[PDB]
Amino acid sequence: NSVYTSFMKSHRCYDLIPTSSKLVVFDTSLQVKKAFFALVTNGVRAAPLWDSKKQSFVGMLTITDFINILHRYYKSALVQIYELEEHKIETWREVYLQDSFKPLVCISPNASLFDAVSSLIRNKIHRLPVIDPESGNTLYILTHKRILKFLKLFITEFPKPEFMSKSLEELQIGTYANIAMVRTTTPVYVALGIFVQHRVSALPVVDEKGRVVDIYSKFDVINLAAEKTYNNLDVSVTKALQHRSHYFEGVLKCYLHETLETIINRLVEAEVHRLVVVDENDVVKGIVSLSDILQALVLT
Amino acid sequence: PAQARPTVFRWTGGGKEVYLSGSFNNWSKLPLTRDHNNFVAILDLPEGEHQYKFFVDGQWTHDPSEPIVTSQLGTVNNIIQVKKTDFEVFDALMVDSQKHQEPYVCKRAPPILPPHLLQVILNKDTGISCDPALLPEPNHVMLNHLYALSIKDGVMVLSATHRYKKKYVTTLLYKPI
Amino acid sequence: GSVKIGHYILGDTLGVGTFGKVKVGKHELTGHKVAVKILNRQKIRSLDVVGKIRREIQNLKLFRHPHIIKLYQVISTPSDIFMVMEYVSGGELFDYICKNGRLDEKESRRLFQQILSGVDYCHRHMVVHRDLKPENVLLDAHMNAKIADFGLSNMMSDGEFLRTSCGSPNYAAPEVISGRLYAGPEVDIWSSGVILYALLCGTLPFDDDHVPTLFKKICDGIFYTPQYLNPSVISLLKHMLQVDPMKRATIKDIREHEWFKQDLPKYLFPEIDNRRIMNEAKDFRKAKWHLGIRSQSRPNDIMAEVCRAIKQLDYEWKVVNPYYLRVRRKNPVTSTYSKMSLQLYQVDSRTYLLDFRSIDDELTPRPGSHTIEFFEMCANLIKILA
Ligand SMILES: Cc1ccc(Oc2nc3cc(-c4ccc(-c5ccccc5O)cc4)c(Cl)cc3[nH]2)cc1C(=O)NO
Ligand SMILES: Nc1ncnc2c1ncn2[C@@H]1O[C@H](COP(=O)(O)O)[C@@H](O)[C@H]1O
Ligand SMILES: Nc1ncnc2c1ncn2[C@@H]1O[C@H](COP(=O)(O)O)[C@@H](O)[C@H]1O
Ligand SMILES: Nc1ncnc2c1ncn2[C@@H]1O[C@H](COP(=O)(O)O)[C@@H](O)[C@H]1O
Repeated sequence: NSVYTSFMKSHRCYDLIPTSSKLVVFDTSLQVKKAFFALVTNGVRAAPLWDSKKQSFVGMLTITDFINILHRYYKSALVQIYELEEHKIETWREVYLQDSFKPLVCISPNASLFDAVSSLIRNKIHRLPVIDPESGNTLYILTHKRILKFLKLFITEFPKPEFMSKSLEELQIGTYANIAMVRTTTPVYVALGIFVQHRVSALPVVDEKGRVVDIYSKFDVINLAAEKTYNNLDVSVTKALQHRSHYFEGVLKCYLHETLETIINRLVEAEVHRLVVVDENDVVKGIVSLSDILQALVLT
Repeated sequence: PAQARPTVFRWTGGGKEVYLSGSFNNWSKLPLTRDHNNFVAILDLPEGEHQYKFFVDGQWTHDPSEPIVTSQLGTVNNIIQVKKTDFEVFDALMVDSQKHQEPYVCKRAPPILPPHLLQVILNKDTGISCDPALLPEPNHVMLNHLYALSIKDGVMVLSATHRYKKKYVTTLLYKPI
Repeated sequence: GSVKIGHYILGDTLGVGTFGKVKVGKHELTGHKVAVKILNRQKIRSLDVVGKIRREIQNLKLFRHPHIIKLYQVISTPSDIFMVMEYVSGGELFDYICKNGRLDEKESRRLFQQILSGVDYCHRHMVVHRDLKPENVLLDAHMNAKIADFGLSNMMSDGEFLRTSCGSPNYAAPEVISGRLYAGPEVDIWSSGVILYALLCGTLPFDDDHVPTLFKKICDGIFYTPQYLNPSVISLLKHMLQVDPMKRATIKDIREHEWFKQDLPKYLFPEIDNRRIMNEAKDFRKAKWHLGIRSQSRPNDIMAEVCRAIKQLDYEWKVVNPYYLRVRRKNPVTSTYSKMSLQLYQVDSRTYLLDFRSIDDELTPRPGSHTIEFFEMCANLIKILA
């Protein structure tokens, strides 16, 4: 095993579930626009989907789906997006998925965290709903951030391993090639197009020089639902990002020579899902995400 | 071990002297000590059939309220059956307890509403620095009850808090009308 | 021969319980003293408490606390059930206050801490005593409080209220003498407030020889505060003795109160692997919800209406009470049953409210979600009644 791998095999998912939490669920017959509003209303990123006909949880609705819908059916700021307004979750699931393959990926509360970290990486999803086999009820929605936050406290207790001592280039952790980025002047629609094709959680915003001046993430997109500005995707990411409430600190960055330990502290402190690796010039060399780091500690 | 099983012999009535005689003591006279109108002795008896009688102030009698047996010679004794089920507490409570309304049919004041149920867990605002999915710890009395939102845009919103072990989950369902 | 059970020789009567009598007992070898509660089996059958007795025995058996009377063993016989309990020689707190008068502030606080510690421990174990009063609080040779006589107690269930009137009028909360429903920890707290007063003043806060006057005094929440009482403890009494149960102090509130915290021993209140996991977790305009469905219409009207709508949806029901129904729906897909309770309540004179409460299933792993099936079951009915 690994030092940290032993820990993850020990603890059940129940260990992560908070004392009292809120869970939102959507009937698949629900108008898909109303659903994305609900996610905003209740302040949650994802929700399980329930089919009354099948009496089962068929799948999960996330902000990625909102991005897929916007990009597919957006035509111009002058014409409303009919499919967003008219469709139901089941209708768009049938359109989006021609294949009958994709099942709902769930985990039991008794199952260990290691098994949970595996399943997130296997299907490459960021949401794992925890379902009790006996009751049939969905208990909690597990995420990368929840899990790393848990480990971080445990990582401090255990004796410092050599991995943490080594620098990020030596460690080879993260994605250093084929980086999806956008210009300051890039339209949101084009940015959305890039989300769909690269399937990445966030796009660094770079200037003419190559330096990162900002970051545009799938989370920033949900703001379109919030302010009901989704009808106009022609605006630049820069104008769209002005709407972020938190007055902006410079983009969170890390360096190649910096230790894995240093980085995990910076990520977990800031609660952002990824870090941007850069040259002194601020030119983007790559991305380190939670999924990368957990894939390191799950295997390595 | 299972040969010693505690049995209460109680005579309800007045007397200067009360004695117990049975098969178990070879029909000797065992004096019963008194509390008010109760004379008692407690004895360990083997599982099986046992016959007994009382001697109360110079008169042989049996307890009329307890079971009796009658000999072909005309002797009238009390009889008692020692059962192993009598000596385990929960087994004996099971026997004491022994001693289909589902089909729907064609067919006072209403209890005043307990104010506990008007504490709505979702109407409670939480802090801006914490995860929005998180909630306050519920009163156990609030659990399993149904809460709802006024129907709007042809959509109904239902909610209830249920417990799983030491954890609680408040579930919201969005269903169209 | 003497009266002897489990090697203990039965002595003098200490008092009379709900069942039988409680007697002292003395070990034939060591001379150890115990308290033996005698429960006559034909008596517990007469008023059928048999299950209520079995649950009291199960619960009390597990209890281990210094300020609650311990249940050592339960011994069964053909005629009788013997409960062997710890014996404390000091007797009732009530008798103590009668003989010695009010206790000073430090002694009152010391005892009130021990008692509330016991009450809390019961509540943490989902048990409400409901008979709390100085007659039910005993004392050992060292003046440690011991809560006794759980005969009127009850276990707290999820989503359930208790209607049972209990305890002495002097120690009963306004909702209890008014016959209203209650969750029950707030009732033990009210009683504990009356006990606290008795300790400090040597008298009862609500007492009258005229019973209707006594009930009014209780529902008014008005009582006399002697000049010698610390203003600090007066505020604590005011909070514990709040008429409105929603405004009434909780055990958390009392532990935070300054008068209570003084001199407080560490052992009294609870606050390995399981503890560590909990610590980790803890370290890591708007919509307006409302309960059930309301109708300004009449109670016989709204009851008939529900039954009609239940029948329309093919559901089956039992009328357990005029205003309380148990419903069972067959699920077409899973071919299983989903049960819920309906109760009507009165919001005010002009308004009534129907309540939906899910009933936990018997079943081991089965298809679909209980919580959702519960929602769908209600949804169908609500659409009709809306
Ligand atoms: C009214 C009544 C009638 C019968 C009843 O059931 C029983 N009452 C019982 C009384 C006794 C008992 C125990 C001990 C002594 C005794 C004898 C000598 C010296 C000291 C003693 O305590 C006397 C009687 C025994 Cl061993 C078993 C008993 N079972 C209970 C009750 C009742 O509910 N009292 O509140
Ligand atoms: N637990 C899950 N089971 C099935 N599909 C999922 C699950 N989580 C996410 N998805 C889908 O995977 C895609 C990516 O979602 P995200 O996890 O937000 O990147 C979306 O189209 C979701 O509908
Ligand atoms: N902007 C990006 N360009 C290229 N790869 C990325 C980018 N963001 C994340 N990744 C990689 O995509 C995978 C999933 O990351 P995430 O979408 O952040 O969960 C990881 O291997 C990341 O290193
Ligand atoms: N590396 C970063 N630097 C600055 N802000 C970020 C970074 N990553 C995410 N954010 C912000 O965090 C929010 C979304 O976080 P997440 O969905 O966890 O990526 C958005 O407001 C982003 O602009």
